[PDB]
Amino acid sequence: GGRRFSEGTSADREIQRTLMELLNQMDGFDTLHRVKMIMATNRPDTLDPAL
Amino acid sequence: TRPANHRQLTFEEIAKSAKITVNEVELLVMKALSVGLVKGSIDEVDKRVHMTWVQPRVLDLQQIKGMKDRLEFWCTDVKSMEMLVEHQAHDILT
Amino acid sequence: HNMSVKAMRFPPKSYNKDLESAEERREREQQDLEFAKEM
Amino acid sequence: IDAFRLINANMMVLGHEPRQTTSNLGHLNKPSIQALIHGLNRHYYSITINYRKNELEQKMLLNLHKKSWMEGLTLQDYSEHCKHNESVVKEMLELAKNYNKAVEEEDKMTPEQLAIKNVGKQDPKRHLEEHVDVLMTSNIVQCLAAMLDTVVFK
Amino acid sequence: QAAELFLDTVSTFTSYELMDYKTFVTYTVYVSMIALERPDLREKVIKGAEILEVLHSLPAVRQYLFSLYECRYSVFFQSLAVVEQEMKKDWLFAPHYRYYVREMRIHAYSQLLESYRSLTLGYMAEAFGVGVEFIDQELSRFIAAGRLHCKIDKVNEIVETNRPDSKNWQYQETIKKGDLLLNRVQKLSRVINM
Amino acid sequence: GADREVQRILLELLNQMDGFDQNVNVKVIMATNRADTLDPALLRPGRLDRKIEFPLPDRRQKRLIFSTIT
Amino acid sequence: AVQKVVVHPLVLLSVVDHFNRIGKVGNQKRVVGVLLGSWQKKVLDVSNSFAVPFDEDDKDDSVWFLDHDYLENMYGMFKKVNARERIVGWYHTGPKLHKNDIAINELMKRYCPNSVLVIIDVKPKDLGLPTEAYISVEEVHDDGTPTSKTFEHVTSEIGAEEAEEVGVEHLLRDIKDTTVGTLSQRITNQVHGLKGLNSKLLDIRSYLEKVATGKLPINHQIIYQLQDVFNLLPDVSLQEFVKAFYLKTNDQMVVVYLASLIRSVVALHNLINNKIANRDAEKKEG
Amino acid sequence: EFLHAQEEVKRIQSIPLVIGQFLEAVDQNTAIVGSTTGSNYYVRILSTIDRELLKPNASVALHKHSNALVDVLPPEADSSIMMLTSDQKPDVMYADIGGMDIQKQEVREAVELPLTHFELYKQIGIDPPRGVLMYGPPG
Amino acid sequence: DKKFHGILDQGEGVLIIFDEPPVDKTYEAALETIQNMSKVVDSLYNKAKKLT
Amino acid sequence: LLKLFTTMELMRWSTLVEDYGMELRKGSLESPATDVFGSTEEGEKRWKDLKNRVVEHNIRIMAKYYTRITMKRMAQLLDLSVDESEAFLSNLVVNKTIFAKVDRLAGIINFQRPKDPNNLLNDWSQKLNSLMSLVNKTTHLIAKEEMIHNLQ
Ligand SMILES: Nc1ncnc2c1ncn2[C@@H]1O[C@H](COP(=O)(O)OP(=O)(O)OP(=O)(O)O)[C@@H](O)[C@H]1O
Repeated sequence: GGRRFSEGTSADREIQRTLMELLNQMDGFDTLHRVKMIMATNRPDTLDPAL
Repeated sequence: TRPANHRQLTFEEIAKSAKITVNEVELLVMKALSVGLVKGSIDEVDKRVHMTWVQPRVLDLQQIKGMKDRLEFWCTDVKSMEMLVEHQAHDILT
Repeated sequence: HNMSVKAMRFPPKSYNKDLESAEERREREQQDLEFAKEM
Repeated sequence: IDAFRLINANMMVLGHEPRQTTSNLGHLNKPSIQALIHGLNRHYYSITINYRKNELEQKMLLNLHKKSWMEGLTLQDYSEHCKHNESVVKEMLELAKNYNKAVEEEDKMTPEQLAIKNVGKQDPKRHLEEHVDVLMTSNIVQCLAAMLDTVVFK
Repeated sequence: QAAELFLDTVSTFTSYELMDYKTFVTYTVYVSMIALERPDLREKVIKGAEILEVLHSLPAVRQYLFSLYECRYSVFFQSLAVVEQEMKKDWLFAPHYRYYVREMRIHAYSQLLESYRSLTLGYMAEAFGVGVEFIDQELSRFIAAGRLHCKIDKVNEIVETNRPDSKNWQYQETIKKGDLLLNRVQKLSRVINM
Repeated sequence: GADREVQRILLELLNQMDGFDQNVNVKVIMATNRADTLDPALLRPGRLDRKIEFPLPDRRQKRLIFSTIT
Repeated sequence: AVQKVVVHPLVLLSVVDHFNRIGKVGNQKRVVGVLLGSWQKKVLDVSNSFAVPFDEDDKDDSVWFLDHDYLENMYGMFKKVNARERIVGWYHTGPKLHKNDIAINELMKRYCPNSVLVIIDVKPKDLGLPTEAYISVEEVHDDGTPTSKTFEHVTSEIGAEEAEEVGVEHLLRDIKDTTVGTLSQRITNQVHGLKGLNSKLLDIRSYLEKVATGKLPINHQIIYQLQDVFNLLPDVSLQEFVKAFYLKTNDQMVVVYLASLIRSVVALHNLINNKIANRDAEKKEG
Repeated sequence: EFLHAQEEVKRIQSIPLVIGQFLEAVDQNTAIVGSTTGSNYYVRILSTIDRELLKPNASVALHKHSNALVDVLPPEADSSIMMLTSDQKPDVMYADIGGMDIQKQEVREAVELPLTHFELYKQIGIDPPRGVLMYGPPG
Repeated sequence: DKKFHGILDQGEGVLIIFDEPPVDKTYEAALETIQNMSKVVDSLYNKAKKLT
Repeated sequence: LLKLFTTMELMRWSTLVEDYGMELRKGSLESPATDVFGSTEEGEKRWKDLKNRVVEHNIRIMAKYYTRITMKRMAQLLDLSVDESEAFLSNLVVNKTIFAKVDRLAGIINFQRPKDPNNLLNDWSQKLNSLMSLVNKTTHLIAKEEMIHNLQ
């Protein structure tokens, strides 16, 4: 999930790409019907507000 | 009977050959066109009708002489006009 | 048009040599194809 | 096609070259490099062939493949022939404006640069004489075919 | 092309060569009155506020333009002698003042004459411009000149008109341009290669 | 290499935005969430000139959304 | 019901090679065979065929035999090698319409509903296409016989295929008047076209041979169409038809005059492109 | 005879045609391409290709072994073909977006108004925008 | 003003009305080609007349 | 009744209503016929819409078969005024459902008379194609007619 970064290490680049694929795939240009998403966490503090 | 030259008769001629008045011949020929035995047009102001197609009839061995003769010199028109084609179009293809 | 065709084929001249490919490069191409056939 | 046949691999072990050429008739076609990769010779050989035909077959396939019926004795969509005769000329004007364009950069850089340089954009010269042939053949045929039927038909 | 380059008259400015902008207005109206037909005249030069208010200072040119538009035929020749005489005295119009008004005449003739067919010849003297024999000799040189599409009768005293379909007159310029370019390419073809 | 590939991605589009000649009407609309993690070389004129923030409505355009949804 | 037929050169030669392979009988034998293929979109197709064993005696020529075992087995082989290929009808060699070809079709109608026949040519000479196909229609009409049946010719042509054109164009190698420009139509339909009208002109002249001497049935169903020919003979030269003809001709030579005007200028540009190759080469090389 | 050889040269085309992309040419009728395999090559042509159908980005055709120019291609892209237009609109109306009077009119100014009324931007000459960036808080 | 066309008679006021769309597209769009080509032959002076 | 509007020219309106304006009370069928009679304004729209169809059924086939007819003859075949005849022939050609070019100096009206620059030689070419198909029809019919009498 992550929040975002100001791009420190080289690993979280493509992981932010992986997350931004997910966010557009949730409700971007699609009838999101009959596909219900249930999530869970212990800390909802390190999350993207866009997520 | 009328040739392919004119075949354009008049309502006075229908009033002559059928002895029926002027105010009924149009009601006759609309019925002839509705049946479809004849196909042509009707002028009213010059009292003439442009008959084009007639119902084809039967004929004896005398009419095939005339259709024979009208076929005969129609042969040599195709001969004569194609003769210019092979003569003037000679060298264009061997 | 025909005069522009007939007054036109005199500058065809000095068309000296249409060499096909070569002789040395043709023998070298035959040698390279010989190496391709040996390989 | 190139019909082949086996050669003895025993003679290959003998190192003996087979087939003893007595006629300059087989070494006329050159074998491919791709079949030379394979065993065309080391294991098989080529044969020069031809085909057997006769006048019994030549005429009955020549006179029958592409033959019209009464097609050239027509008028070719008599309202749309002249419509097409503007549907080419209209852009032929602007292509003649490109012919009023491309001549004007002559006596300039040498025309071999005018050979490489014109591989992105169209030329007026070839495209121009194309439509002259198109408009010519579209017109003269319908012109003569229109005028024969006046003579033949009455 | 002169009026078409004079199309705007908006971004055109209080110039150095025409220090009066109104002189530029007179020039573009004198070329436009030939250059465009009634539709263009009944939309373009009649509805422009930028073109109306500058000839609002002009008594003559406003009358000289509107007399053709309001079909005021007899008074049009009066200011026509004025504007043509000024055009004779003017620089840069002195090459073509003779060609200008002979276009204006045949334009004013054709505009009225393409309305009626049975209009007589002794109507135009009192309503259009005086001199019946002047109208006679003036139209004779124009039908005889090959324009002004009508056909005048004489001794029953009536002017007939016709209408040409664009099949002959549109063809005449084609044979003109064909003979011109054939003269051009034949002349060049005699020049090059000796 | 995963970063060098994306580098080569940005070079291609950066060229192809300059491969235009104002004659084609091909309009590129690009929508993001954060403008902070962006190269200003992308935001040069000739490629990018129009910038549209979507600020939050407060009361005025806010009540219109209530009208439309309700 | 049936629009037209499509005939391939493979089956077209594949009848004549059978005429060669039974041409050793000398006396008389007709190539009768089974015609195979499809028909799709109401367009008849002809792809493959073979020939059935057939003999015929001159005395009492109402007797025919087709070996139906040979009809079953080889066609089962053909379905097995090609499930797409199927029956389409039959054919006979067809010089002059032999008499058993009224009930051969009735003999093998139980396989194909439109068991169509094809008449071919073995001695190729005409000014046209010597390929023929009829269709079976039967009639219980007022005149004629109560049991009456007469074949009717559906039009015939040689359909091509992108596969077979390689072999056809390979096997020609003789003459081919391509580069279709201003001259190909002039010979394929203007030299040849009016002579195409020659034979159809001469065919009613061949029917005309019964004025008082020919066959006994006279007209009935021949003369309504003949009357319709002279009736539908076209318009004479009086109308603006003349003036519209002059009009559109006079419009056409505008276009011809234009392109003709362009061509000489094109070759003049080609002349200057040669004088530049003359004067700036003779001083340079020598 | 030249019409016979004119058709003969296209046998190299066949089916297995190299799928490269045109880059440039050194001279007349000899070019440089880059294949879809990842590498670039100095290749020859086939003469019947109209050379004026070249140089945008249209994919050329290459032989799989000898690797020279075979045939020019109509364009292709796999990504999102062209938004198939039938069941592809997300059927959001302009009335569905309430309270965006500035930005809805403003993006209309920038996107589809030069698309339609091109000659007003041409005639006044105000340099219509190439691309547009839009951003803000999510939702 | 050419918005409607016809004629007007003065003896009794008969308006003979007639219309056909004339041939316009054919002749002039082949005619401006000629004045393009004359400019081309004038441009041929810039590579032929001056040169050879 | 449906035969009259399927078939050819109709007997004006008075020669019809004397034959069918009376059975709309008779038989055992009189009630929607009394929805034609009883309401005199809706029913009037049925006398005048019926009058519209019977005044129109003339005009269709008049436009079909009549090249050029006089105004008085047609108004006599409508049994009403020449002015009402012009009101009938105005609102149908501004509807342009029947094209006609009428006269009001000599009364010489006509139907389907355009300039025809094209359809002369065009329909002439149609006559050519039908002619060549027609001569193609007999040709393959002759030889089988010979084969059914001179085969063997
Ligand atoms: N008129 C409106 N203005 C603002 N938001 C609206 C309006 N109408 C509906 N919404 C809601 O706002 C959301 C906008 O969806 P959209 O995906 O465009 O958000 P976004 O700005 O793209 O944010 P993200 O990039 O996180 O998706 C919708 O889910 C919808 O429920």
